[PDB]
Amino acid sequence: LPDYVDWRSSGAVVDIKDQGQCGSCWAFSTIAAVEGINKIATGDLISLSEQELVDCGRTQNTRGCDGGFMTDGFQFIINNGGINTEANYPYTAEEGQCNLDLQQEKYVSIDTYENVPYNNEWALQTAVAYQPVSVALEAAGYNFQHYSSGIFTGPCGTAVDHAVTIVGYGTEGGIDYWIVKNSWGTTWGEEGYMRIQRNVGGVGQCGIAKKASYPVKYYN
Repeated sequence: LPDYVDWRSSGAVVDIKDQGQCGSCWAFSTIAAVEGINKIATGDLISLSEQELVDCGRTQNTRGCDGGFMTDGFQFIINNGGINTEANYPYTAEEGQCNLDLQQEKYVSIDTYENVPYNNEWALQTAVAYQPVSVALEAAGYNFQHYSSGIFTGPCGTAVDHAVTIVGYGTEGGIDYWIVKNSWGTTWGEEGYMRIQRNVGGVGQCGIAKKASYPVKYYN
């Protein structure tokens, strides 16, 4: 595999967003992954609708601002036959009624989605070498929350309480890292991103390798 991957450098990453006062992180992670594979397969970067997932992708497990699962995000897009744009169905950071007309406007679609084999950074690296990957990690700790620069090495737990998107990886000073796109806006971390330690084994740093998945498009 390549020694360095950065999906931002090839225009497969939309500018950093902010989920605000809403636990919709699962939706931002879904969308950032979908945005990435669309660019990769079609050559066009389109910013897509998190609100649509919040409002229209409710399941038994996925509940708008009260948390959810990227797998439910991908399923909704598959089942719906696509997703509308950010501009057409803008983000409000509150759970609203599903706008059926906007739900019927489909600008980007995916064919399927896949789970990365759990607790396998090598398999995660393989997936990331090909596209951005949706992951969940433990982001509630003081240090994760106040991260502003460098490579994050903890401390953190391993409960997957917050979804983000891996948009790359590399090495600096002999330390391997993942590049993580967060949805806490540009004032957190390295203008919204975090470099977090890679190749630590097991569940990955802050449990990053526990619940990884990515959307699939058959044709390039």
